[PDB]
Amino acid sequence: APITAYSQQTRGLLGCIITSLTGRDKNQVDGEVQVLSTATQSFLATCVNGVCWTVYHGAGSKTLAGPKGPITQMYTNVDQDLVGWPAPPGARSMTPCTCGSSDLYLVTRHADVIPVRRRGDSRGSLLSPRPVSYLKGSSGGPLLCPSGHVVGIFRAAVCTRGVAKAVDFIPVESMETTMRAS
Amino acid sequence: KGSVVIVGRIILS
Ligand SMILES: COc1ccc2c(O[C@@H]3C[C@H]4C(=O)N[C@]5(C(=O)NS(=O)(=O)C6(C)CC6)C[C@H]5CC/C=C/C/C=C/[C@H](NC(=O)c5ccn(C)n5)C(=O)N4C3)cc(OC(C)C)nc2c1C
Ligand code: NA
Repeated sequence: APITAYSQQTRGLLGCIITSLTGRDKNQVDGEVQVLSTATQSFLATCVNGVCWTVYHGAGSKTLAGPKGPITQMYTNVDQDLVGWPAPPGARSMTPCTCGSSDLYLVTRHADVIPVRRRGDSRGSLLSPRPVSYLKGSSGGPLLCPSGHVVGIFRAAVCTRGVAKAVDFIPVESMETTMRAS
Repeated sequence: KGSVVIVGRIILS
């Protein structure tokens, strides 16, 4: 009570680079949320129903390093800024949110879980404003119901003068819409 | 041009 989270680092800088080049990652994967990195950027992926979902503005068209080699995206939708890869073995897959609660939580890359009030299909307000610097690198992180089901993934921050009052996210309905058209 | 790489994970309770 309530939802809590913690992070575990699995890779160093040099291992990251090499894995980027071979596309081979033999590590045990675990957790609901993966911490991801490219040469220039870090961000998050949320595993929902066997797909690891993240933002296009983080991952572009890239493969994900995997045990059998690089994994090709099974879903790429650029205009909604959503991509997904079939979830590697061991990723804990979450449940889409049904009930419709407007009381949400955003899980950041620092594994903080922060209260968000849903204001619309794709938007929610931070109950406490945070500096933009604190949210950076959290795109792809989950927005959750109090029960722990996923309502969407973090896309962009609404901010002024380095302070974010609200967040824009990709609703889990956009994901199945992609799983429809694709 | 490299792959995206999982460098960590977050465990939810
Ligand atoms: C309304 O839909 C949107 C909204 C924003 C998008 C986008 O935003 C681009 C990318 C996105 C962004 O930075 N998202 C965040 C982020 O952390 N990205 S990240 O992890 O650091 C990263 C870098 C490695 C991926 C969550 C924000 C944290 C703090 C970042 C603080 C400063 C930036 C403010 C900006 N906010 C907005 O642009 C905004 C807020 C509300 N509206 C209407 N627009 C914003 O959040 N972003 C600009 C990129 C993109 O790229 C695609 C075209 C491929 N598509 C977007 C789409 C579709
Ligand atoms: Na925490």
